[PDB]
Amino acid sequence: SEYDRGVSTFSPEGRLFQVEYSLEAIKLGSTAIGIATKEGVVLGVEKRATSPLLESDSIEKIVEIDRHIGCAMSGLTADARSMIEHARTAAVTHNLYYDEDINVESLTQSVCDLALRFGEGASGEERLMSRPFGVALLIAGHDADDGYQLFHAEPSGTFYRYNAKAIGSGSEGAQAELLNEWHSSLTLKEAELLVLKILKQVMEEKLDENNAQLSCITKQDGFKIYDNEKTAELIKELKEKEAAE
Amino acid sequence: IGTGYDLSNSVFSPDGRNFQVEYAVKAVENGTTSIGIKCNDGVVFAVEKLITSKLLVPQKNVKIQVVDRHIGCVYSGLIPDGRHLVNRGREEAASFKKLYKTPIPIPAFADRLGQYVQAHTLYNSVRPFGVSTIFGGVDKNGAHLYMLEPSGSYWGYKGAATGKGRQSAKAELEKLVDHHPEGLSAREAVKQAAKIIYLAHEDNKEKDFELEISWCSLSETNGLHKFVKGDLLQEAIDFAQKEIN
Amino acid sequence: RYSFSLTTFSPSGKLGQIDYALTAVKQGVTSLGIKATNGVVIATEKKSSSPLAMSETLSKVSLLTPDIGAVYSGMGPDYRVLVDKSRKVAHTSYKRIYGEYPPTKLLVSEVAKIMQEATQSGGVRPFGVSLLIAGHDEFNGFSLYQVDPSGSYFPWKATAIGKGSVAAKTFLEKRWNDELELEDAIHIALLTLKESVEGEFNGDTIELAIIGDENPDLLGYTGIPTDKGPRFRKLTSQEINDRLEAL
Amino acid sequence: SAAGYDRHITIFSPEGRLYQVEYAFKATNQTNINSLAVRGKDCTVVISQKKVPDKLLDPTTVSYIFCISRTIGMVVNGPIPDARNAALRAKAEAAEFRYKYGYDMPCDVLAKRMANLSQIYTQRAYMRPLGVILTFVSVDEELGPSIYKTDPAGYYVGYKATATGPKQQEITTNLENHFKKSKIDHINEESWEKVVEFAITHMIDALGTEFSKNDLEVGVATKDKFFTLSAENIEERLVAIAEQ
Amino acid sequence: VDVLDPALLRSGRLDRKIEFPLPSEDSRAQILQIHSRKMTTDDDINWQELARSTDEFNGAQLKAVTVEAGMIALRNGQSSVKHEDFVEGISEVQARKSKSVSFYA
Amino acid sequence: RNNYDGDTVTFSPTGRLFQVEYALEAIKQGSVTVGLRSNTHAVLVALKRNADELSSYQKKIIKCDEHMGLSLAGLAPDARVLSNYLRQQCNYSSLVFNRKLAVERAGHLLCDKAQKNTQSYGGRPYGVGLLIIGYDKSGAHLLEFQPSGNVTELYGTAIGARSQGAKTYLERTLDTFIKIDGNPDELIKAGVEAISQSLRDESLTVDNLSIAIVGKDTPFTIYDGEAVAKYI
Amino acid sequence: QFNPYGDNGGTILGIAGEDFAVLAGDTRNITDYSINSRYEPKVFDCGDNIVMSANGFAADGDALVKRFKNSVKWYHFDHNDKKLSINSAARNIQHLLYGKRFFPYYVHTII
Amino acid sequence: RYDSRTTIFSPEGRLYQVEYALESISHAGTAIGIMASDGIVLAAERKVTSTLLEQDTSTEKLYKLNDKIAVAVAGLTADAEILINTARIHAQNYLKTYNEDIPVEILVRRLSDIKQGYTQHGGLRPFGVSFIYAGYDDRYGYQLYTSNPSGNYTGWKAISVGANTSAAQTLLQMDYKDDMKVDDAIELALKTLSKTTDSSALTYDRLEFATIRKGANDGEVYQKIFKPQEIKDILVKTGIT
Repeated sequence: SEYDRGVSTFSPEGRLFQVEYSLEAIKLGSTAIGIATKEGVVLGVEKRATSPLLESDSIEKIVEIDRHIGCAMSGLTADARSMIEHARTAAVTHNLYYDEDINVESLTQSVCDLALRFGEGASGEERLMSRPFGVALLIAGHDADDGYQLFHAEPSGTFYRYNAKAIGSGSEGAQAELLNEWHSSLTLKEAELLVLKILKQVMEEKLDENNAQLSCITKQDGFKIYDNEKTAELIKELKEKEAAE
Repeated sequence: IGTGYDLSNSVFSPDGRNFQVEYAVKAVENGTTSIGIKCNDGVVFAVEKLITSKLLVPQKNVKIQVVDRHIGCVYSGLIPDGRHLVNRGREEAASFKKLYKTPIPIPAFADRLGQYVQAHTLYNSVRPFGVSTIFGGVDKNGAHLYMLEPSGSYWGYKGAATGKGRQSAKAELEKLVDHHPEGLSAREAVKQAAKIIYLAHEDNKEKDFELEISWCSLSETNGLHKFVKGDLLQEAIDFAQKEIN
Repeated sequence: RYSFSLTTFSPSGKLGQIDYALTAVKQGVTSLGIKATNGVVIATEKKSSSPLAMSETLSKVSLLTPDIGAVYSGMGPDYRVLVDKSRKVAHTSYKRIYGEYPPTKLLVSEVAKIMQEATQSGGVRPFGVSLLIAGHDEFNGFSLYQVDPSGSYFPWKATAIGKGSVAAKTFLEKRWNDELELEDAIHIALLTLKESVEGEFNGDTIELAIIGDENPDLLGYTGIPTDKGPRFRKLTSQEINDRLEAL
Repeated sequence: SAAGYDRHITIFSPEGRLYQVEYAFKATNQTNINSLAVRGKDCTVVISQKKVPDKLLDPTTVSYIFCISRTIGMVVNGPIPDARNAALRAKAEAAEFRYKYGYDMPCDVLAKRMANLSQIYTQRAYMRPLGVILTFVSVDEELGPSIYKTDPAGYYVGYKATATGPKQQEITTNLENHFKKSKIDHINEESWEKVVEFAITHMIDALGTEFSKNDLEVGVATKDKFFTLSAENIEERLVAIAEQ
Repeated sequence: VDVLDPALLRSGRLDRKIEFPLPSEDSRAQILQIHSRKMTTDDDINWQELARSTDEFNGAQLKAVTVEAGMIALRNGQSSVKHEDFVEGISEVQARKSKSVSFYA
Repeated sequence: RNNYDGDTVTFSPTGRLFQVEYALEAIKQGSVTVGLRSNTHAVLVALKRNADELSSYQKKIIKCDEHMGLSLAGLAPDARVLSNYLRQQCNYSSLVFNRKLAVERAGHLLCDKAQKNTQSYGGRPYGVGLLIIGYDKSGAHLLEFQPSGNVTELYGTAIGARSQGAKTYLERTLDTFIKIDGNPDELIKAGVEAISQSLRDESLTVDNLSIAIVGKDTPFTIYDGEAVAKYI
Repeated sequence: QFNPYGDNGGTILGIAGEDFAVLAGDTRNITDYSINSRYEPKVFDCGDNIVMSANGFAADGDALVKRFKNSVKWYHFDHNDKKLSINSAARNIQHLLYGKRFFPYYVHTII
Repeated sequence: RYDSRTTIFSPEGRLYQVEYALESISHAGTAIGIMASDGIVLAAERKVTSTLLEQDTSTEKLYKLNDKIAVAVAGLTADAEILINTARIHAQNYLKTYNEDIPVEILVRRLSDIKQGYTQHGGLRPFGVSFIYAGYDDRYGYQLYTSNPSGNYTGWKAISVGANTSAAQTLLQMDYKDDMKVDDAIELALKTLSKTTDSSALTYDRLEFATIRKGANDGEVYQKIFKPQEIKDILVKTGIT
């Protein structure tokens, strides 16, 4: 209104407006869905082709953070460049210090500590980022003493564990379906096709393998980013499933 | 008065004042009553500490602090703003012990404090302090009691008062000086200190108070600061109750 | 809107803080300089707005170095710092590089350079004053220069600045010659200044000094003939009186 | 008027003079006291009024006259906060000059470094000008009695006698008439005491009010020394006036 | 009074001008109570808590809070007012929304 | 007025700062937690929120040390910072002084932290209230932190959204639970009773409770799930 | 001049079994030709079923023990109560030892 | 508007500050460089005048940066002072480092970068100076550039910056030729200047000149700022006086 330009700086409600506005950056972005299952976490994404000259599989919206921590992203890829780098460093130094695979929970906190720098000067951690970040993550992995976890990193520095979580434009709609579609007894093939069922409904174009990019965390396979041949096969099986019904 | 000149604490008004620095004094008015009674062989501090919710533990929250080990301070106004000012007063006293290897002179102390208030009225990103600090003790030159205003101005006093009930507080304080030409003996100035704050608590009648009185006396504390406790504080309470009815 | 940063230009160009600084200058006292071919005379008048205040205490004519003096017009406080900063730069840049005082041409650039910094930063204001600097060196002769709070310098044969500038300037234009003695130049100077004030014009309140030919009197040491005394000399009241009587 | 730039001392007016710097010359009448200093023929006397409105204050901590260093006094008009900061700076400067340059710092060199310091406070925007007139008094090692008034703009000019405060103009005219009729620039009295008496006489006349030994504080420079007189030494001088 | 005619105040044509400020903390506590009397009244309501929270509030504005506390209470169907209802009555009389979840809520 | 609320280094005429009052409002806007204590034990009981029912909650109880720990109410960003700094202070005490850092001193350093950003330009009042518990030599203490930085020793207090129903309740039983000693269980019980009345339109769940206890001979421990289902 | 180190003797010994593992050592601490102390624990439990012994020069060794002790707590706070493995500990200690390398610790450590 | 910082952009992707800083250079006197394939002549008009202004012993818009490249000045003189000093140091710094004098193209690039930096970074003014560079380096022979205050440069065979830019440029390209001559080039600057200027006298006291030639001696390169009495002498020959 008249209380919103600064980041310090309140606000008759009591909220930092700049921080809340970055929430709205995430909806600008393309839909990304993650679903934890007891066999692994599947991070699918949507890509959107502005021209069919933008080469789909050279834009990266899933990225490798380590051999056991992955991320999907949505929002500004300008902000995602610094955001992601930090976390890649976190996993690599943790293995250096303790030899142990970084815990997903702690890896989130490292991202979100970096998110906290807003000001241009504070007591404690010394602030050196001029604005809140404009990117959310879904953080997926597997640690050995708590199994598979799926977290959502916020650019506001708060982390919610989830069983399943969607961000992007199609966040509301996916979230509505996943309220009716998560179970204890789901399996990773099942997850994979679950992500695509939800995905087609919340994509503005149509479901092709060019405009999709799924990936898994399985303890056996580690982090595996798929191909389009792989992704296409799964699409053909979704359509078969919906035919019978 | 007019628009502008408030905002920034180094803008001088067309009136030859600095409004921001005045506005602080007004914040000190709202704070809880404090007085200092100077003596010919001690100093006495007493304070009105309101108890505003009865789930509070009694005798445990105080706006009395010691500095070094010979000087008493008590502040009115905003409490945590007042804690920072006594805090810088501890660093200064402590620095003083290494360099010059002696307890601070009470006027020496006053000089250092007066400079700190002046510096936070001297920039455009610092904040003017919204507190008074009555402080003093007994040193090499006998007893001295000073009062530092949030304008960065201070003077010596035979009687100092600040707070809400400060107008009532000055009326009784003047009386003390006239009936007692020597400046009142320190022992009896504790019992007197209680009664003056009891009369000031009738301008704040709605809330309960807890009476905390501390002193510094050449005669009856060996030139050291210590709080007034147990039976001694009890007498001061009983005397005060008597003479108000 | 373009007025009040130093950072904002107008649509028509130029910066306002420099323009408003020039306004300030013109409020100050009437000071004037005439270049001669054997000197330079530099002159100003003084006041204090109270006779109780002594008039030697003030100095509006100051030797910058032994061979180069200066005056001003404009705000009083700003002069006093800027002359301290100038003497101090004079040593740093040139009295350790030549091991003696710098030429006139050089030092004009160095003082002009402090102005340039007091415009370059924002949240630091220009200086309030315009200097005349006159001095003498062994390769370009006697010389005179104007150093503006802009951070620009202009060479001058004759100029005036301050409140009485516009009137003084037209009197100078007419009366100047290309070849004058030091002595004649003093008489054109006292007279010019007497345009600005009358009936309170006396040698006591008029400070008038010169950069002429060496004086062995103020050298202070003798027996070394391979160095020159101060080209600068401040004239006293009684000496100004001889010249004012002689008019 | 207004718009910008009574909010800034780093941004000029279309006048060419900084409006906030002028306000420091309106912030000097804030405590409603008046100072007088006059020159003798080997002493300087400076006297400023003392207000003790309530009996709570101790008139011994209420002062505006300060010992700056061994040979140097100062009386301050305007508020207590800028008074302390100025006084401190001066105390620090006086002290410093000596280790660098050796001997006792002249009244003139102190006044000039404080004036240059005031001008810097107006140069930068992150520091405001001070809110005090400083009137320094000393008897100089080689120039003898000297009064230098340094204003909070960074202007400094000497004096034969000076007065400051809100009732200044009345003391100033009083002094013009006096120094003009004698045909000298000094008081020709040859002890410090009869120069303190004359000063008392003149402040009483100009303001038009009898003052008391609890309403004067008097600092006296002699050569090589400075002292501030207590109330009971101040009375000796008063009873000298009261019956001649 | 800025709109008011200057010649009516001018001189001792009319004497004594009396300014009523915003209610004080003291005054706020009293104003809510009296109105509450008319509806259902419960003593779990701590009226001091309410008086602190409100900033720059008039007696007009507080009557609306008292009435509002009744509107939320009836809505739910609780035939006995709570302190909770009252606290939710400050932020529906004011144009703000305090009902919107955040990044920590 | 309401125009002096732009910044923290500027005061209002009556003298406030609107930003500190606003940081204060935020505590209420967040979470609810209720603190209480006894001569022998200190207990915090708090409601955890979740965004939705595919969310699995966010913990509000931060173990500081094995004799100190806190709850939060208001902004979660603000809290992460103050807790980290506090943890630094306990380790410092241990390292250099060999001493379990006293709850009384600790709040005062917390107060000092708070005021740094209140004075300065940049920063912001911290957007969270904290209830700090510990058991040192001087027994149990419970501290109430504010955005101003004022730290307040109580037998029992509560902060956050609609927390006054716990405060009315605690007031009623005050002296009752003070007498309860040597029995950790019963203080957990009282505490569940207090945060029930505060709630309204929600009731307790196994994953809404986090009960944080330190007492005489026990370290700080954060209990969750099937250790809060005896007091569901 | 100054000697920044000296020595303090003693013998520590680690034997790894195959489900129990023992870390033993003398309590005698000496300097030159003084027996300083008869009793003095030099094998210190650190929690998480890790014993640490750092023997040589007492200054260097007691300081290192203490600094590791602080880490175990920092590990629980930032890693939400994850136990430390012995091999993970072994790596933490390498970075503690190398962390001064131009004034290094000068004690032979066994965990 | 989007005047208020220099590190902002506008809804159209202009920046008012870059435009305003550009218009500053049409407030200060004409400056002309004409390249010919037998020398480059720099000529400039003064923007100040009066019978007691000294301007008959001095140059103030012809600076030799180093010994083979020089600039004509147009724009504010204060802005000009600092960048001329920086430019001379870097030209000459190269001299020290590589023991051969700086090429023309590199030195203009360097100084443009410094210009650009004041717009790009901080809370500072852009620099309102347009320098006409005339150099020789044996890579491209004779080189004429001018640098914008925006901070970019383009090569030229003739250019005019400073006051009356549009008029001067039209005048120059009517009578210019690619074959040309250095002596025809001098006469051309003098031709253009009569028209462009608002002073109808157009005498020596208003005129600066320097010609840079490699036809001056042979195998050698000579930068010659002419002296005031030569500037007078050539005004008879072109017939303006």
